[PDB]
Amino acid sequence: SVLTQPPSASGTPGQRVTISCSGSSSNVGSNYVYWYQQLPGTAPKLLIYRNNRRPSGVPDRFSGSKSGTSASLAISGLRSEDEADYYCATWDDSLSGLVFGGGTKLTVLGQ
Amino acid sequence: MRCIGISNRDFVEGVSGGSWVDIVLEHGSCVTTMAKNKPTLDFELIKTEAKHPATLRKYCIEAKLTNTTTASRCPTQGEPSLNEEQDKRFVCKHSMVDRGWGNGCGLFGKGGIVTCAMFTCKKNMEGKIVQPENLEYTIVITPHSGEENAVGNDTGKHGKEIKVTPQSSITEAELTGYGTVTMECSPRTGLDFNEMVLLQMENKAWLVHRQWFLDLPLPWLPGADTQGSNWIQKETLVTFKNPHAKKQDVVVLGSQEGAMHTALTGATEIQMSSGNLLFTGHLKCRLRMDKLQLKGMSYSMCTGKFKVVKEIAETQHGTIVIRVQYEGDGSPCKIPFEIMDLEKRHVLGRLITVNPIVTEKDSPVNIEAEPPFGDSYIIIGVEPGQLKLSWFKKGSSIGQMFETTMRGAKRMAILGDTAWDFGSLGGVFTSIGKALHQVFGAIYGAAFSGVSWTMKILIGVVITWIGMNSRSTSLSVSLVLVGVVTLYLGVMVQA
Amino acid sequence: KHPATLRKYCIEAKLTNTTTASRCPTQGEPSLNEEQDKRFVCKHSMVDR
Amino acid sequence: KHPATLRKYCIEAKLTNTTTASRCPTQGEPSLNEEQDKRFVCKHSMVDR
Amino acid sequence: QLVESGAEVKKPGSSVKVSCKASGGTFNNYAISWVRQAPGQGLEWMGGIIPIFGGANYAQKFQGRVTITADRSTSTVYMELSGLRSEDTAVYYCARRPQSIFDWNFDLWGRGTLVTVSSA
Amino acid sequence: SVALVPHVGMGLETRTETWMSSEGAWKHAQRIETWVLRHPGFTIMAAILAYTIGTTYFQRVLIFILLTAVAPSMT
Amino acid sequence: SVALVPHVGMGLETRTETWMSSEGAWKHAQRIETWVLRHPGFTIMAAILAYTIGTTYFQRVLIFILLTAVAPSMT
Ligand SMILES: *[C@@H]1O[C@H](CO)[C@@H](O)[C@H](O)[C@H]1NC(C)=O
Ligand SMILES: *[C@@H]1O[C@H](CO)[C@@H](O)[C@H](O)[C@H]1NC(C)=O
Ligand SMILES: *[C@@H]1O[C@H](CO)[C@@H](O)[C@H](O)[C@H]1NC(C)=O
Repeated sequence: SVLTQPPSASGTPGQRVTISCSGSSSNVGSNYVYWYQQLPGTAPKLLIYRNNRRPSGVPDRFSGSKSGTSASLAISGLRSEDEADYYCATWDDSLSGLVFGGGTKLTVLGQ
Repeated sequence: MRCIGISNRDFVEGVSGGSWVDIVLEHGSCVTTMAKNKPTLDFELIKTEAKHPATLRKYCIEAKLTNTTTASRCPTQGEPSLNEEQDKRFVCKHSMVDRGWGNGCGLFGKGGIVTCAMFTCKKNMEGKIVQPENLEYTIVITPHSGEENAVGNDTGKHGKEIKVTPQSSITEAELTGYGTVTMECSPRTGLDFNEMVLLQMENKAWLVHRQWFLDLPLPWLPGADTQGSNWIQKETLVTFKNPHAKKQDVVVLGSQEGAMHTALTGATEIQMSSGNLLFTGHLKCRLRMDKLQLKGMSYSMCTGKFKVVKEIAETQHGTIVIRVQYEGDGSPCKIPFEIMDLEKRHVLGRLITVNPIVTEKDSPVNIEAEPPFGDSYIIIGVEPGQLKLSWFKKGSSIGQMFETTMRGAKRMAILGDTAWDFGSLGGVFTSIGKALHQVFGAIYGAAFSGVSWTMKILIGVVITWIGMNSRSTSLSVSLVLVGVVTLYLGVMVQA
Repeated sequence: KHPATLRKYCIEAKLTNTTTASRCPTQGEPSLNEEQDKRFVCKHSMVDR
Repeated sequence: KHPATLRKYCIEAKLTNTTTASRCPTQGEPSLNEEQDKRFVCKHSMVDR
Repeated sequence: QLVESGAEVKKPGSSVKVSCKASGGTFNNYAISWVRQAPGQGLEWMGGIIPIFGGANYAQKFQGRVTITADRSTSTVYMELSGLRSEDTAVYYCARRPQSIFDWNFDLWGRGTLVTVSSA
Repeated sequence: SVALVPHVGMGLETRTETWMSSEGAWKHAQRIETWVLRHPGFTIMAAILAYTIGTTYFQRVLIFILLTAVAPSMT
Repeated sequence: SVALVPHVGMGLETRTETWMSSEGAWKHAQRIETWVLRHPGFTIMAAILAYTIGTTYFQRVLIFILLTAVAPSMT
C-alpha cells in the first residue's frame, strides 16, 4: 500500500538507471508522484513533481515515469554526482497524509 | 476553473447575435461565461491600480503647541494686539479677564486679553487624488478547461492577465488553444474617481468621498505646501480655556487618529503602501467571443477506462466537480461525460467544463457539471469499463429561482443601474429598464444621500404606512412599492 | 485626598502575535491555543474554502 | 470510515486551584490573575463588607 | 528564502519548538510543511499549514504529539514537539509548497534543524 | 469632531466589507438603548409629549421615536 | 466612539466653564446645518413626509425638525 522502493541501486558512469516507486491505488495512481534527490548532509532537492515533470533549472538526464499504480525515476547518463538517496513522495487518501518512498541510494561504480 | 471555490461566482450563459455579452466584474466576485459553442471561461478582476496620485489636502490629526504668549488691555481701552495674531503658524483667541487695582490696572472691569500659541503638526492624513485616466484594471481570463493547473487557483500559470486602462480600453487575450477573447471595457463609468479621494492615514488607507474629505473638521494644508506653517482650521485641534475670568490658557486636543477611524466607517479600506491598489469596485466590459473556439473538437471519444482520483465534491453554486484520470490508449481524446437518470434514458444535467478532453494519460482532469435537483448519475467513459457515479442535489427549483431573484436584487442594490449590463446582450427591454433605473436611482440618491441604514429603514416604514393608509390605489401601490424597496435597501446597505 | 482607582481605560493599544486558524467546511469551529489567553482579542469568521 | 471530530463535550469535570478576590464597596470589581487564563471558570458576585 | 532556527539539544520527555521564518510572498501565497529524517533513514512528513489560513494538518504517527503554528505578525512558522525521546532524534526540515490539496512539490527547503537528546 | 461625520450615506459602497462596518451597523442602536436605560425620566416625558402632540397613534409613535433618537444624539 | 457620548446633561455643572463649552456649544447645530446644505434631497423628502404625516402645522414642523436633526445623528 505505502510507497516502496529498492533500498539500493547500482550503476556505472554513462549509464541509464530507473528507480521504481510502488504503492497502492490510494497513494500512487490516484495522486501525483514527486521525486527528490538528497545529497549527504543537505536538504532534499525537488527532482520531479506532479508526474514526469522537471522543475525549471534541472538537467534533462532525470525522467520520471508513472504507471497505473507504480512510478519510476530514470536517469539519462550516470556520474558520481548521481550517488545519493532518492525518495518518491505521494499524497495518500486513506492515510490522509503525505507518504515518502523510504529511500533509494544510487551506488555508481568506478571507485 | 478559477471561480470554483468563490462564494460570489456568477454564471453568464449566452451571447448576442454578435457573439458578445455584457459582464460587470467585481473584485470579490468571479464570472463564468458560457455560450452554445464556446469554451467556458472564468473572469476575475484581480487589481485596480491608481497611478500618479496628487495630494489635495493634508489634515492634521495630532498637533502640539509652543511659544504661548498673552496680551491684555486694561478695561475700556479696547482689545489687545499680539504680533502673532498675523502669524499663520499661530492660533490666537480673544477673551475678557477681570482687572482691577490688584491685577495692576487702575480701572475695574473686563479687560480684553488675547493668547497665542504656535501650532505644529506631528501627524497628518494625506488625501491624495488621482486622475480618472491613471486607473489600471488587471483582469485574469482563465479557460474553464479542466487541466489541473486551474482548479480554483489564484495563480497565473494558465490564466491570462489583461491590463485595461481608460486609454486602451479594448484589449484581447490570447488563450492558448481557445483562440482569443476581446474585452471592450468602460473604466470611465466604473467608479468616478473625480469625486473621490485616496485617504492615507499612517499605514492604512481608505477610498472616500471628496466632499466628505473636504468637509472634515480638522486643520488642513492645501497639499502644495512643503513646510506646513499655514494650517487652516487650527482652532479645531485646540481649546482655549478661561475658567472664571482670571487666566486664559490654550491646549491641544490630543491625537485624532481614533476619531478619524470612527469617522471612516463606511469607507472601503484600500492599499497605498506600494502603489495605490484598490481591491474594491467593479468594471463593466463587453466580452467578444467571436474568435473563441473549443480546444479539441476534432477529437475522437476516448474509448478507455477512467478512474475517479478525487471523489465528487459539491460547490456552493449547485454544481459538482469531479477529478478523473485516464488509463486508455488515445491520449488526446474527448471524455465521454454525461449526467443521466438511473436508467440512462434522459439527460438531466449539463457539464460546465465544456468539451472535457484528456490531454495526457496520467494527467488528471477535473470536470465541473451542473446536476439536476434530486437524484442523478454521472457516467464517465464508455461501456467496456464505464463508471457510473450516483449523486444527489439537495436544493429545489423553486428555491433556486428564489435565490436567483435575491442575487438579482442584491446586484441591483450594489451596482444600481450597472446591474442592467450584467449578462446583457442588448435587447430593448434591457435598455428601457436601464433608463428607468437610471432616472429612479437619480431621484433615490438625491433623496437618500448621507442617510444611515436605520434612517433608511425608518423612512421605508413611514412611506409604506403612508401608502397602505392611502385612499387612491395608484398612489397607494406606488408608495408601498417605494417603501418596500427602501426597506430592502436599508437592510442590505452597510451604512 | 487619598484617592482610590476605580477603573483604568485603554486609549491607545498595540497588537502583536497575530495568528489564524481555520476549519474546513462542515467540520465545526477552528481552535487557536491563543484563545485560552485573555490577552488575545479573537474573532471567528467564515472564509471561502 | 474516516470520521472527523466535530465537537468534544465534557461530561465530568473537577475544580482545583480555587481562588477568590474581593474589593471594598464603591471601589469597583475585584481582580484575579487566574481570570486571565480561560482554564479557570470564574464568576462575580457581591458580599457584605 | 526559508530560514530555520538553530540546532537544539533536548532531553527525553521534554519539548522542542522549531521556527521557520519566511518571506511575505511565500507566507501568504504558499504552504509550509514539516518533514523529519532520523539519521540513516528516509524522510517522514509530520504535517504542514497554510499560514494565511492556519489549522495545521498532521501525520497519523505524530497526531497528538506535534503542533504546527504560524505567526502572521512575524511571518514565522513554528513547530513544537512534545514527549521527545531518543527515537525522535532527527533533523527537521521546513519546506514550501503550493497551498493546494493536489500538488505537493516542495520547491524550496530550509536548511534543517537537528534535534538531539545526547550531549554535543 | 471628525467621529461625528462618519462617511456612511456617501453612496460609494461596493460588494466589499467597509471599514468597521459590522460595529458601526449597530453602534448607534446600542448607544440609544444605553441612553434610554440610563435616562428613564426623559423617555417618560417624551412619551407624554408624543401622546399630547400626536392625535393618531402612528404619528404619536413616530414623534416618540424621533424624540428618543435625537435626545442622546443632540448631546 | 467615545466621542458619541459626551459628558453633557450630567448635572455636575458649576459656574466654572467646562472643557469645551465655547467649542461644543454650537457644534451640533453647525453639523446639522452643514448636513442639510450637503443633502438638500433628504430635507425636501423630510418636508414632504412631515407635511403628509402631520395634520397640524405644529405636528408637521416638529416632525420635519426631528427628522432633519436625527438623519445626520444616526448617520
Ligand atoms: C519660540 O520659542 C523658542 C524658544 O523656546 C525660540 O527660540 C523661537 O524663536 C520662538 N519662535 C517664535 C516666537 O516664533
Ligand atoms: C509573541 O511573539 C514573540 C516573538 O515576537 C515571542 O517572543 C512571545 O513569546 C510571544 N508571546 C505569546 C504570548 O505568544
Ligand atoms: C495549581 O495548584 C498546584 C498545587 O499547588 C500548583 O502546583 C499549580 O502550579 C497550580 N496551577 C495554577 C495554574 O495555578
